[PDB]
Amino acid sequence: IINKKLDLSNVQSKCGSKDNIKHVPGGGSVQIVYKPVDLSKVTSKCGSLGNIHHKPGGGQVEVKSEKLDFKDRVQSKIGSLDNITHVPGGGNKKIETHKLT
Amino acid sequence: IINKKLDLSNVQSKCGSKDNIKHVPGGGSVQIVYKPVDLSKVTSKCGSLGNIHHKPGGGQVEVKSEKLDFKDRVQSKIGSLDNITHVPGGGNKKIETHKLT
Amino acid sequence: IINKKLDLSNVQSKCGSKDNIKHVPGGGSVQIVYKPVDLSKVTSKCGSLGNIHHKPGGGQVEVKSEKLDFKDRVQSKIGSLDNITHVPGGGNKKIETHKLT
Repeated sequence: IINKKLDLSNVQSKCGSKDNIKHVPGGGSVQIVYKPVDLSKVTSKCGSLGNIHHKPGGGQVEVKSEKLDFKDRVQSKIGSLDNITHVPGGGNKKIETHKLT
Repeated sequence: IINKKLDLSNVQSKCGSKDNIKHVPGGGSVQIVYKPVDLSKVTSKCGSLGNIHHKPGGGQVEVKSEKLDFKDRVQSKIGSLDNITHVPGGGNKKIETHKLT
Repeated sequence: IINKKLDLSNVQSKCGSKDNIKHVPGGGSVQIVYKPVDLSKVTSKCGSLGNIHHKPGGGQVEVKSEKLDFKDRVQSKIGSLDNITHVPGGGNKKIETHKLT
């Protein structure tokens, strides 16, 4: 057996994944999650009197509120968010999340 | 056996995936999730008196509210969001999420 | 057995993942999570009288509130957020999260 490799690679694996994003306002509220997953390989070669301009755009997020009025009560009442029971275990009994009786 | 490789590759795998995104406002609210998955390979070669301009556009997100009025109560009442029971386990018994009795 | 490699690679693995992001305001509130996952390989070669400009854009997040008024009570009442029971264990009994009786 002869095993030979040149690994000159670029890898992103399982990146930026399985995020759980919740925004639950009463009112007048902004949530921004800015999560690009970017893999860039750039090999600019410039001889003689050439020019290379490499200026790809980035992400822009703009939120503008010019006027916002709430003239009466802003109220949130949350008993729960996001109840989860995972239980990959073998032989478990009476496993409970958010039990009301 | 002879195994020979040149791995000069670019890979994104399982990136930016399985996000759980919830926006549950009473009112007057913005959620922005900016999540592009971008793989770019660029090999600009510029000889003599050439010019290369490489300026691909980025993402733009703009939200503008010029006027917004709520003249009476803004109210949210949430008993739950997003109840999940996964249970990949073997022989489990009486497994409960969000049980009301 | 002969095993030979050149590992000249760039790797991001499981980066920026499984974040649990919650914004639960009464009102008038901003949450920004800025989490790009970026892998950049750049090999600019510039001979003679060439120019290389390498200026790819970054992320911009702007939130502007010009006027915002709440003229009455802003109230949040939270019994819970995000109850979770994991229990990958063997043979556990009477395992409870957020139990009300």
